[PDB]
Amino acid sequence: AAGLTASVMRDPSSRNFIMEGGAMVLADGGVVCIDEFDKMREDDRVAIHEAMEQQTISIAKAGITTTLNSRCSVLAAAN
Amino acid sequence: HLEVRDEVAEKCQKLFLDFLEEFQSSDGEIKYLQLAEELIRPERNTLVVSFVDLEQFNQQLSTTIQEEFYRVYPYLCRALKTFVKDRKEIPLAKDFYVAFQDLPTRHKIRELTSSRIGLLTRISGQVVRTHPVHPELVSGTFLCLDCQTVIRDVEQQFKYTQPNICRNPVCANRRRFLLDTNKSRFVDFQKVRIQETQAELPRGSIPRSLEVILRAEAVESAQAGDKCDFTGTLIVVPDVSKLLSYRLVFLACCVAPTNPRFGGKEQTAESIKNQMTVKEWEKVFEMSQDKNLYHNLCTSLFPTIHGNDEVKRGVLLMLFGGVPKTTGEGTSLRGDINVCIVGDPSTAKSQFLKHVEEFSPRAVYTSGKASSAAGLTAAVVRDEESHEFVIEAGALMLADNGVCCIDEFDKMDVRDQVAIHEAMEQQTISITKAGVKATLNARTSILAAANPISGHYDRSKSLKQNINLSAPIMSRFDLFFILVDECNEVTDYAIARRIVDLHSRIEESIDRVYSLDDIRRYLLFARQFKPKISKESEDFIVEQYKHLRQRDGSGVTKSSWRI
Amino acid sequence: EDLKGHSVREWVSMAGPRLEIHHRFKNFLRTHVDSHGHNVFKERISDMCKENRESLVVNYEDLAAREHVLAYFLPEAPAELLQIFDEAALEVVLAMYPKYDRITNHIHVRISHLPLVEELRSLRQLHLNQLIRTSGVVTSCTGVLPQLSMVKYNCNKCNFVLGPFCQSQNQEVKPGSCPECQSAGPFEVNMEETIYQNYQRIRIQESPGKVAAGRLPRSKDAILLADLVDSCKPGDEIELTGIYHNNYDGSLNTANGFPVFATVILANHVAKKDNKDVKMITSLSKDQQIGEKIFASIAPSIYGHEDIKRGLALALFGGEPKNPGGKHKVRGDINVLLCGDPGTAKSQFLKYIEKVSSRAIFTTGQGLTAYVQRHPVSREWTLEAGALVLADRGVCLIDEFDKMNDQDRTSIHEAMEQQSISISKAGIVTSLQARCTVIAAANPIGGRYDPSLTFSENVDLTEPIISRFDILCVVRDTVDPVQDEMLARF
Amino acid sequence: ATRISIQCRSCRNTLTNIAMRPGLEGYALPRKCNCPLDPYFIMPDKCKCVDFQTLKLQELPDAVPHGEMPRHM
DNA sequence: TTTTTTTTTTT
Ligand SMILES: Nc1ncnc2c1ncn2[C@@H]1O[C@H](COP(=O)(O)OP(=O)(O)OP(O)(O)=S)[C@@H](O)[C@H]1O
Ligand SMILES: Nc1ncnc2c1ncn2[C@@H]1O[C@H](COP(=O)(O)OP(=O)(O)O)[C@@H](O)[C@H]1O
Ligand SMILES: [Mg+2]
Ligand SMILES: [Zn+2]
Ligand SMILES: [Zn+2]
Ligand SMILES: [Zn+2]
Repeated sequence: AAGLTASVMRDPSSRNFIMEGGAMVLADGGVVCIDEFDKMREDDRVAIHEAMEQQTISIAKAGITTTLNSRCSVLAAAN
Repeated sequence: HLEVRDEVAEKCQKLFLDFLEEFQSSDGEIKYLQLAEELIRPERNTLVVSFVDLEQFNQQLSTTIQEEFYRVYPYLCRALKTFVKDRKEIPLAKDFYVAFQDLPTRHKIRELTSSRIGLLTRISGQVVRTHPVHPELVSGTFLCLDCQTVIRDVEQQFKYTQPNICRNPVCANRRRFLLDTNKSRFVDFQKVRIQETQAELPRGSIPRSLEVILRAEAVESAQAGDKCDFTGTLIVVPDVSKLLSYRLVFLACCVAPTNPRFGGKEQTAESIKNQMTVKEWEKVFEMSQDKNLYHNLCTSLFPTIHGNDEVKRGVLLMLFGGVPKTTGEGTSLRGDINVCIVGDPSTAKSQFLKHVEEFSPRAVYTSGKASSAAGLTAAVVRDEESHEFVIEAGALMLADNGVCCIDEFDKMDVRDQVAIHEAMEQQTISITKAGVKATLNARTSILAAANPISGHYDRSKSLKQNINLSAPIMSRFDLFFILVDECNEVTDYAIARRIVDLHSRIEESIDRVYSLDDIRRYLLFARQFKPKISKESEDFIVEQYKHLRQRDGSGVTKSSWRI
Repeated sequence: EDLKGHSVREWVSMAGPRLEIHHRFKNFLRTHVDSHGHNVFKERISDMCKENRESLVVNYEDLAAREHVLAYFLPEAPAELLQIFDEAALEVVLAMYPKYDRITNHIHVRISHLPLVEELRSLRQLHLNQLIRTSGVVTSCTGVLPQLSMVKYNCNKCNFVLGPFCQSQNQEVKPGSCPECQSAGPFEVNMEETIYQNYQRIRIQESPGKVAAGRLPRSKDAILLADLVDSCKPGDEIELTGIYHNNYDGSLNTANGFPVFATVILANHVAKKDNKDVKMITSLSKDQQIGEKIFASIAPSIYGHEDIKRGLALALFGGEPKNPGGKHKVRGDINVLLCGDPGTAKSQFLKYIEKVSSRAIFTTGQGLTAYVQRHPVSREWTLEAGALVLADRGVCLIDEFDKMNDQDRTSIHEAMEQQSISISKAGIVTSLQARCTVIAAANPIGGRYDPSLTFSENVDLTEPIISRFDILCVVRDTVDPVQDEMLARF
Repeated sequence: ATRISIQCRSCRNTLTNIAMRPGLEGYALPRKCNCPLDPYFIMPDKCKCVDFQTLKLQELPDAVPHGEMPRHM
């Protein structure tokens, strides 16, 4: 869908970029389960790496400079 | 107190009423008393008087029509309501319309100055749009409100016009009348837009356009993509929002095709074999009986192209067309064949396409780099006047049942080659947009010319690697003509000779039989048969399909775009 | 004489001819047997009253047979003959069922198949105010709005209700000055005594391939009143029968520059034209060998593939959508996914299942969910149904599965294992239902399926999607001499 | 507003205690002060008010005749 | 608050 971490997408109405907090910002203290750890989008995998590193997601792009606290638990399954 | 005799109008009405009865054809037998016969059965209300005969019978009159055609039109129609009372079965409040034709002298959409308003002209152009048909109020019957009387016969002029005087000395509302609508007089009204024809465009100019207004039984003669020839009067029209600003409008009365392929009057073999003039029919027969015909149409259609004898044949078989069938379930088999050309630079590709598009009638020509998706197939446009989204016809539609010539087919974008495949497959065009839902027919045959990837055609690869079309499209053609410039020398003498001949004897050295006008006739005739298959031919066909698959068989050789 | 020298509209409006017509219709209603000695309008009125329907059908041909003069008066001035026939059928029913006054106290007579079927582009000004029968697809429908029928205002200075004016569908009704306090002013309606009636507007347009031969398809408006509303949905093929009524519009006059009026069909009878005992089926099912006999009944033309015939037949009837007692929600839909090189009648397998099945829809993959749309008629920004909610119980035929977009792919998988969609769109947050069986066909990469790799490679599809399909048929090809004749000959 | 009170503009005449009708229906301010044509305005200080929401009700899923999108009120 | 065409910044 939108992704795991946040994205910056060109809104049809605004014609400008908006911020999409994905799953790891909606899970507050909860737990996130993942499968096929090589299928996730390259950008998305980079961002999940940083999110498990720092425990927050901070995108600095076209018109977006915000921070979202990621507080969840990763239960990953590899292949 | 009483009204004034518009003498120049009534004298003309009288002389026209006389002409209608006195003028007779080659064998006595007054002709405007038999064409005016069918004028009684419902839905017919226009008599078509030729203008050259009104020149024979009289000449002090023609110069009154052709100079006051708007003053004296409301009278040349009453003088047809009296001449037709001799039938007694017409509803007494029905009204008729005179429609001229065959004017001597033509004009151009750029010669329509403002010194022409109110006269009788004649115009030729294409047709771009066609709005829907409407009723229009010509003479309202205002039911008075306080008197309960009926104010009657009030003429509108581009507005509702609300006549405000009553013949009753006690009319409490000289500003209020509820008109009825079951006695008033309506006439149909269609408004189309025409665009300057091709052969008149001054070089380096964008074509102009004007509004014509068909207003009678003539209301759906012109359709989009046609090349009709209108004959009416130029009028001025106000801006009714503030009733100033005026704008020109053509008010056509008759409309007819510009060059009839059969000059009788304008759909099977007999309906057409009737209009065939004696020489026409003794020539078409002669050709149909001709042997080696299949080699005198090539030599007579493309007279300035040395060689490629296997491409002209395909182009011909594309022009004649196959048999279109409809399966009982509701589907439909494609009837016409599509053809693509692919070759080295300067091998006469665009010349086949230009030949076909200048010969054939109703065949359109487009390049690939300067087109669109919504321009080929069909568009959606917001008419703010009606403030609605309506459908605009595209190049694949205003060439219907003809040929669409696409040059440089592989320059089109990735998304513009998709809309064309969606049409080439189902022979239709779907539209699903703002407020529009429709399915349109498209039975065109496509003739496309393309270029191999990286200039030259490499003869060690399949086709799919030499051209950048999609995968589905390359399946919907089923005739390819790969041209190559084999570096030879006996040809490089022949082509040289032919080109220098053509350039030295500009209009001669072209000795084709079957002049181009004649082939159009033969091709409009022979395109109305539906040949069948005999059992022996069916056996032959299945055997040939057997003998074609196995050539592609494994081991010995290889070919491109597998069978 | 029932025909004198006046206008047909004004002949019937006179008291004499009115009463004559009134009494003439009763004698036909009461006494009309049809080839068996059955008073058809005795059993038919009954079957109407056993349902509380207040709508009576009058086949036109029999009216012409038993009545020579009315069936010629009718399509000339039908705004009054269809009013007189109402009061006739009333007094008939209130005699066959004297208590029916407690059910709607008003009867409308429809009329079935006038002999003058017509096109939708050939309506000219000759037909203003004349009964008409046409045909064509319907492409819109507003909601069933209530319209005033017998309005009744109340004065603001006297607490007295004005006269019960009737509402005509061309001009807002205009009350005069209060006959009790002469307080001419802006009155307001009185919601308690006013009578209302249903209302719906549709836009009919020419059938796709019927008459639209070499031109664009025209359209028209229609107005369905009380009993008729919701007789047809966008996509249906109907055949109206209604007065062709015009009315003045001020906008068209300001666009075309000439006095031009709008037209609309006040529909009077809507009869759809679409697709709608066991004792044989007992032994036919008890043949014990109905399998072979049914397999070669689907795929009627396309030769071969008695393999995939089996799977698709399995899919068509379906299975059993049992509800597990452990709250696990197993699904009862069979989803199929064809695949194979181009030229093997996949698309035909889709199109024939479009026909044989019922309530089926269709789409290509090159609209899947409900989306906000500005209505053609109502001009409001409503929500319109997609392409997975129109198969909420039937089948969904997807074509060009590969050409789907990322949003389309992330939206298709949700409905497989959940069969339920949420829409938190600009319109409003809803959660609707979608129970459909998916029948799609993908393509092989490289223009040919090559069975060295697994199928999960030549399909070019996301891996957790193929799991959401039950059957995986692979169409393939080979140069085979003995079948070349078999397919060619066919 | 449930119990509203108005006032003239020029002569400053009041006509108070006016009661609105419930539901979604407004009110027709006089034009005959007893002063120019419509001299009446609302006095915001004296008007009793009550809350009101506006929901949107969709029909149950198992009662749609299954060809279309459910209707709402 | 919808198409369609054309230019320039952005993921
Ligand atoms: N076989 C031929 N016989 C006679 N004239 C020829 C022949 N081949 C080429 N010509 C002439 O050479 C020119 C060919 O140019 P075109 O046919 O317009 O270009 P083309 O074949 O479309 O190639 P490109 O890809 O578009 S440059 C024309 O002037 C032709 O008259
Ligand atoms: N075995 C067959 N029997 C009958 N028709 C066939 C057969 N194989 C191919 N066809 C023809 O091929 C067409 C189907 O092509 P299609 O499968 O739609 O191509 P694609 O899969 O590339 O869209 C049909 O219209 C049919 O006429
Ligand atoms: Mg070229
Ligand atoms: Zn008067
Ligand atoms: Zn009053
Ligand atoms: Zn005052």
